[PDB]
Amino acid sequence: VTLCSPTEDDWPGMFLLAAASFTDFIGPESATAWRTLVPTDGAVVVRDGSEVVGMALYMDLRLTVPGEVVLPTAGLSFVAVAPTHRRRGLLRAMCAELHRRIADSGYPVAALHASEGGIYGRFGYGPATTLHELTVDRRFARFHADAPGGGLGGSSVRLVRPTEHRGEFEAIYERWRQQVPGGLLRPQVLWDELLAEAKAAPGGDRESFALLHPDGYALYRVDRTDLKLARVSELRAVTADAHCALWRALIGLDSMERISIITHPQDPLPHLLTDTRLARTTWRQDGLWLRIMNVPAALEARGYAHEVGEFSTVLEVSDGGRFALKIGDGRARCTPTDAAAEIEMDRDVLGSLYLGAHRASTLAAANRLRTKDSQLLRRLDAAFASDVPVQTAFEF
Amino acid sequence: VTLCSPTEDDWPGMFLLAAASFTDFIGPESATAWRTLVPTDGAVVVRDGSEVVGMALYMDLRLTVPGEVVLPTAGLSFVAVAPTHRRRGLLRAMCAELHRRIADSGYPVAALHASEGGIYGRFGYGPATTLHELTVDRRFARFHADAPGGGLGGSSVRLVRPTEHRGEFEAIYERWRQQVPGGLLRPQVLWDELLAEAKAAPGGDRESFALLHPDGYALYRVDRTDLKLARVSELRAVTADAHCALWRALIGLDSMERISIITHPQDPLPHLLTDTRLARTTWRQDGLWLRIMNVPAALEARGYAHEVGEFSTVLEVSDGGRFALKIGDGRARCTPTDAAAEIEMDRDVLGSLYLGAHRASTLAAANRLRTKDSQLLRRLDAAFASDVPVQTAFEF
Amino acid sequence: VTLCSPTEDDWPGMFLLAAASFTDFIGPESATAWRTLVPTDGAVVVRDGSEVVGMALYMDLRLTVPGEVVLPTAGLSFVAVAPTHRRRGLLRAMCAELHRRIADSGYPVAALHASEGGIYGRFGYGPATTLHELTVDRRFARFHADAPGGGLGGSSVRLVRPTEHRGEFEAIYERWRQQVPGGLLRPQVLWDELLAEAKAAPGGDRESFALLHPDGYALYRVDRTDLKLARVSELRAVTADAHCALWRALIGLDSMERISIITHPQDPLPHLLTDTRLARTTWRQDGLWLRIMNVPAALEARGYAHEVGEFSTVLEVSDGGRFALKIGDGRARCTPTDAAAEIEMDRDVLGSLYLGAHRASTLAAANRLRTKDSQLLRRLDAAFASDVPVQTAFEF
Amino acid sequence: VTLCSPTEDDWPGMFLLAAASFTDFIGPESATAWRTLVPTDGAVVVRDGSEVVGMALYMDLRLTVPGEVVLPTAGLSFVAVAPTHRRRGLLRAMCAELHRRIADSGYPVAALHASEGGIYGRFGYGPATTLHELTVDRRFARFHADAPGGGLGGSSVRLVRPTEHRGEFEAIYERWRQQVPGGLLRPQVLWDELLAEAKAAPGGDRESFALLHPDGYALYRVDRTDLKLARVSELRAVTADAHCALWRALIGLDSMERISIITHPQDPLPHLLTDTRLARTTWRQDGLWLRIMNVPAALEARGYAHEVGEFSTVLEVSDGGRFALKIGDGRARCTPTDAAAEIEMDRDVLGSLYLGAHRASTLAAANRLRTKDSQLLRRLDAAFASDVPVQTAFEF
Ligand SMILES: CN1CCC[C@H](CSc2nc(N)c3c4c(sc3n2)CCCC4)C1
Ligand SMILES: CN1CCC[C@H](CSc2nc(N)c3c4c(sc3n2)CCCC4)C1
Ligand SMILES: CN1CCC[C@H](CSc2nc(N)c3c4c(sc3n2)CCCC4)C1
Ligand SMILES: CN1CCC[C@H](CSc2nc(N)c3c4c(sc3n2)CCCC4)C1
Ligand SMILES: [Cl-]
Ligand SMILES: [Cl-]
Ligand SMILES: [Cl-]
Ligand SMILES: [Cl-]
Ligand SMILES: [Cl-]
Ligand SMILES: [Cl-]
Ligand SMILES: [Cl-]
Ligand SMILES: [Cl-]
Ligand SMILES: [Cl-]
Ligand SMILES: [Cl-]
Ligand SMILES: [Cl-]
Ligand SMILES: [Cl-]
Ligand code: NA
Ligand code: NA
Ligand code: NA
Ligand code: NA
Ligand code: NA
Ligand code: NA
Ligand code: NA
Ligand code: NA
Repeated sequence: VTLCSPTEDDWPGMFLLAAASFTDFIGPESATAWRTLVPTDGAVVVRDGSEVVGMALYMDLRLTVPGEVVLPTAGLSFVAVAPTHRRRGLLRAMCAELHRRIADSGYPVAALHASEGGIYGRFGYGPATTLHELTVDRRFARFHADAPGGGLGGSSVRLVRPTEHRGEFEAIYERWRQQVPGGLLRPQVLWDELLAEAKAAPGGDRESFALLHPDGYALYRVDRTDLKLARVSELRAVTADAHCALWRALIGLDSMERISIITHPQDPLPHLLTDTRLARTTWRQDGLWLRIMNVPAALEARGYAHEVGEFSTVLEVSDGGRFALKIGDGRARCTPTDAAAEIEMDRDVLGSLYLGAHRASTLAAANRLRTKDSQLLRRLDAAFASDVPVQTAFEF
Repeated sequence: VTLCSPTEDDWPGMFLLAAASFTDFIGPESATAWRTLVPTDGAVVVRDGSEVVGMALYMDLRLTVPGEVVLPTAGLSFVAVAPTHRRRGLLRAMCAELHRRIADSGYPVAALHASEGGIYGRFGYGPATTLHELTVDRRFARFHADAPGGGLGGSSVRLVRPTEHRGEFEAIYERWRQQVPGGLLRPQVLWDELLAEAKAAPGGDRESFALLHPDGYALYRVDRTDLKLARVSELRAVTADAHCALWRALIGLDSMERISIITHPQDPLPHLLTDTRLARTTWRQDGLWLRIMNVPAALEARGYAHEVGEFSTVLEVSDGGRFALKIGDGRARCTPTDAAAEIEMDRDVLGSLYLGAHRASTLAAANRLRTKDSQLLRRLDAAFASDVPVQTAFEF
Repeated sequence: VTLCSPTEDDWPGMFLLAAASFTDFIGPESATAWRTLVPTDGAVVVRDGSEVVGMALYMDLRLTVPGEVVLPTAGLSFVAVAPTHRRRGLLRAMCAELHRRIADSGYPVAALHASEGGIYGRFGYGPATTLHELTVDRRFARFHADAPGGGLGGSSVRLVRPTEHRGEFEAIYERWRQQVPGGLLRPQVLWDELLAEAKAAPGGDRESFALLHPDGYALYRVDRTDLKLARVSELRAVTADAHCALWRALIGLDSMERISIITHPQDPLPHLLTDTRLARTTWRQDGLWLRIMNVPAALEARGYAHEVGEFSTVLEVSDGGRFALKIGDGRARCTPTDAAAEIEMDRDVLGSLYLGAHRASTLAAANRLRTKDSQLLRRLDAAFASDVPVQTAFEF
Repeated sequence: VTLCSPTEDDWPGMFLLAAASFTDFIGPESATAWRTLVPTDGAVVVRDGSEVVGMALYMDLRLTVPGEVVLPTAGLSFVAVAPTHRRRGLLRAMCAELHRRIADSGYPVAALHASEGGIYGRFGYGPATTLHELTVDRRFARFHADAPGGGLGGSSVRLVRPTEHRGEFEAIYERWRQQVPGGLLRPQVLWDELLAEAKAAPGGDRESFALLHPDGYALYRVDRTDLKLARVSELRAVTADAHCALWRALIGLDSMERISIITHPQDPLPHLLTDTRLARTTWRQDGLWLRIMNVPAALEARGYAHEVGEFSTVLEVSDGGRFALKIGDGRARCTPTDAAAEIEMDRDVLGSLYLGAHRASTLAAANRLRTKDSQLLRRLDAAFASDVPVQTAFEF
């Protein structure tokens, strides 16, 4: 049992562990596309002593944070321990080695999507975005008098085949990901994968259709088994007009009873209808998780709310440094100090605060965040809050 | 078909319409207790066409709003139109008469709980609190190292019979309702009703138990049919210590698989556990609805966030006045003006903003709230935000 | 094992067998009310091995048949064989003795409701009415422009407590039962039972309400467990106006999702709506079963369609006689003959034809009814058809 | 937005709208077969803006009506409005243009299958056949002593592969469709489609088998998911012997618990068993809808019951003409008049009466059909009644 960067000969063993570990594993030809996002020395394997019994890697990603700032991000992925080798500390050893490499490579943050909620807190990852499933009973749905795009003249939305309008989807997504906290650059290979996944599979998913607006798109398909349910796989809108117009078209799917979408807690959709209750929250879960690799680099890189006045404090991250934190005019300066801490938190808590999805006050009430000053708590809440609601780009 | 204040002789007819309209109607002896909260001229009936075919009333309530300010509130209730008299405008006529009386009596706000989400927007009511059902699979639940009250020594929480500790529940609730936006004064007659509802009914609900802390209580009962589900009917905690201690006791119900509670979106419970995902959001719905009766009185009465700097704007409420709104040092001044509006919204939208449960930005994105200045939007968001999370007291 | 008319001392043993045999058995005090409808020598018991191991009886009923003719009817009821004494021919021996007594007493017909569909055919009983469950999704229900009672002015329907309007229900039912094939006289004791069953039971059924029109009523209650389902236990309307007005009131139960009723296949309700499909048939089953005791007496007693011209044929009932049947001007003459049969059928088939619920052609296609003349088949179809649709009065 | 006959270049756009509108859309190569039934100028499209946002067409069909008369029928089909273009009156404009063309082409009737029950009434279509799902628990099913084909000697029914006996199915169907009201000519291309749909699809439907009698056939397959359910897709029998023999074979599927079939309300199957209740009605819905294009042509073309004596009346169809209607010796004469109307009905009601599936009395009780003479109602009921039960051929 030793820990190594895999050679080309290790990858068949890694795909076998992948197929046994991940139910949503497409296969090796699809795995080739994703592999292009793994940098040299981005992967570790554990061999027994010989077959692959553990693996983990990161992908080179670009993450948008508040203030429309784009950070180089290490996307932790393809993490698996063989069922034959549980409770040997293989995950701890693989995560320690990858974090060393990620830190040394100069990534200010790492990110992942968690298969379970109890694993990644102890490695410094905090849940940073919230997935919100809305199910609309579209048979009762009437748009409010106030909702945009409810007048005479033609529709701005077109029903199209996804594959024939790739360029338009790419361009709209690129605009979206740059202006929204949680946005990820989507490289060409992941557009290849998305559009291949949009065709009908024999005994699998039904054909996907697209609703296309100049400033937004929705990809949807009828559910495999519930033929009265339309599942929106992806809706990206750059303007309120685009968002409302796309939902007018979706509510116009007269053969469906229900439209479902995985969106974010601040989706304005319920407020577009005369009955806000028709847009039902059916499911809620942690989305992207963040580990702040470099506390001062991360805190200085993002923008803060201009509304809160200039303030100074001392932040201690448990086994992650103590800093003089000065926040004013929407910017932070974060410098080493040995002055007494006014705020303490584990590294995972800072990750959860970083994109504005969780309030310092809420984490303080659970004692995940310690201070004796409630004024400082209000100030942190307001400063770290995101003006543009935090959203989730795509799973990896 | 005429509209009148009911006489004592009308009430049997009103209880018949009540029994046919409300599945949760206990009966006349329980209705006597609630009736003590209805002021003289608090009720309207429509006679045919002669029997009661329509009724509506308000109760005298006290509602806590941000800044720990307590407002006299008209609680709209017992609203019903006979199934024989639908689509005759009876609801519109009853609501118009009660709103006249509520306004003339000097109530700054009216409030209600909506049986459907599509009815009350057009009468100026906006959803102002959010109900959030959490279901905890307590078999997997482990408290985080950071969570309070996880050391040696005795437990501060006692398992007690509700009826023998009425005084302690009342005193804890009174502290709670005064410091939390959405808090309602609970009069003696509603404590009588709550504790009568806590005993086992033959062929009905199981016996209720209480977990009692000096600074909090939880009332719970095992579900009628799912004998592995404990339903928390009410948990009120004045400190984080009390909240955590009560949840340690609830997770200690070793014969249950699941604990369910109707709480609020900022409940810190998920952050008390090593796996935040174990506290699942199973249900989400509008709680209390507010109609702002007097815009300047309501806006001047509540506290605003001290963090946002002094700012001035002009707010138009659709058919509800135009005001010069100046917000600074956590207070608002709201005076008549004919100056050009910078913000427009229907009266229901203001109700939805008033306790801090909805962001101006979110309502703006649905065009329920119109402005050409995005800086003003950020300022409204921050100013109307509530430092203490908004919660829902009790249904009426 | 001997077969006897029960003495007063046998009835406790009969109530024990009743409680073990019938899940819907209320108890002895309710059984006293029903017993008043059992004539002297109306009951047989089998003693062992001495306790009651078998019982059967008939009640004196009045059944309306086509032409508004009311026949004395023996209502077979309370039929049970102990689980300890199956397959000893106890049912055959009890039915043979009761049929002897019913025939000798001068009843032209016997009737029953079958606990199973496979038992009573061999004793000469044929299913004669069809139960049809309609479930209306009332949220989508809009009345057609053509539907009666959709104008200005007051409602003719009142929401009332059943017990306070007994006289009106009785009078409407009496009019209904006299003009509808399948109608049964409902004696005072069964009105006592119906109205006692209309009150809420602790851990049982919810309170019943009534919708009252001068020419119709509906009794309904919210379902025990599905609180969005209203169950109409009984709707009796003497005019189309009354039927439509009552359904307008039922569709006005705005707190319900669904209204269910057990009605008949020709219920006009689907045709009152713009979408006939909203009135869904969820359940269909045989209602009343008839045994024709005296073929000539039964055939001469009912009215026939005036539209079909005079015709003569020879009908053989298997081990029930051969008759010259002459049908003209809506009357039949049925006299003994030894002339060759043109129509043959078992006695159960004649029961199924008698109230017009089944077509001779349909039974002929199953070979339950034999003839070599298809013209005679068309003539029988038309003659036995009922102008007023056959309905089911109440179970016994 | 203009309305045109599509060119060959429009059809890819029509197949895209088809795939997005119809979940049961096979694809373009199958669509080629159906297209052969669309006459020149049989199709309209709406272009925006230019893509297809609306389409509708009719197919040239042959419909059997009472008296074994075969009418040229316009089969309305492929009707779809893009979800982006709802509530622009596109359906009304397309239906108006197609009805103009259908009327001018000399079709006496149009027909369709309705995706929803609330759409087509306002365009003059009435539901004219009733689909009846029977589910038989075949484990309890015993054939009555009277049922045909229950003796010694060989079986007349063979278990065969559908594709190897196409000629026999075609010949039996051709006999069936000519003698049954609701029968449709099935062209070669739809036999091609039916038999391609009878083979097993990877991840789809299981292999179909056929039971073949000289005078009938049943096509059945085991359900995708419920492996104890056999679904009869089609049973056509020309004689009672064939119908019973096929059901003896179906009840002989000893590895199944349940047999389901979509049949008609007069299916004699329940009467073939000792327990009629085993043949359960699980589902009921409108089948074929008719619009009478030419009232006198349609009314004169069908046969009427010979049993009812000659009678004369005046029928007004709302905005469809007033006619002197004389019915005698199974024929109608229908001539223009300005004499006072004795019967009034919308055009959709006449469609519902035309094949005998609905009684004039039932529609009169809903006030869809107005007269002051109840004798005339009885006469219409009897005259329009169908001697051979109305059935549904195949969906389009
Ligand atoms: C499991 N996980 C759950 C959430 C969804 C997610 C989408 S599919 C996917 N995702 C990947 N990150 C990869 C990688 C492959 S192959 C593949 N496939 C080889 C080397 C690089 C990583 C799949
Ligand atoms: C329906 N509604 C749903 C939500 C829960 C709620 C609790 S029970 C209740 N509530 C009332 N407001 C009243 C009143 C009665 S009696 C009663 N009962 C007579 C006069 C005053 C109003 C019940
Ligand atoms: C079972 N059977 C199913 C269908 C419904 C039906 C209604 S309840 C009922 N019905 C009766 N016929 C009786 C009799 C009693 S007691 C009673 N109870 C004693 C002597 C006379 C007969 C009950
Ligand atoms: C939707 N609808 C529901 C009920 C069943 C029905 C059977 S499949 C079908 N049916 C058609 N009428 C057609 C047509 C095509 S393709 C096709 N396919 C192109 C031009 C002519 C019309 C399908
Ligand atoms: Cl990005
Ligand atoms: Cl580990
Ligand atoms: Cl809106
Ligand atoms: Cl308060
Ligand atoms: Cl109203
Ligand atoms: Cl914690
Ligand atoms: Cl009677
Ligand atoms: Cl027996
Ligand atoms: Cl109608
Ligand atoms: Cl035909
Ligand atoms: Cl339209
Ligand atoms: Cl038979
Ligand atoms: Na965050
Ligand atoms: Na999200
Ligand atoms: Na609020
Ligand atoms: Na709440
Ligand atoms: Na009958
Ligand atoms: Na019936
Ligand atoms: Na018909
Ligand atoms: Na049919």
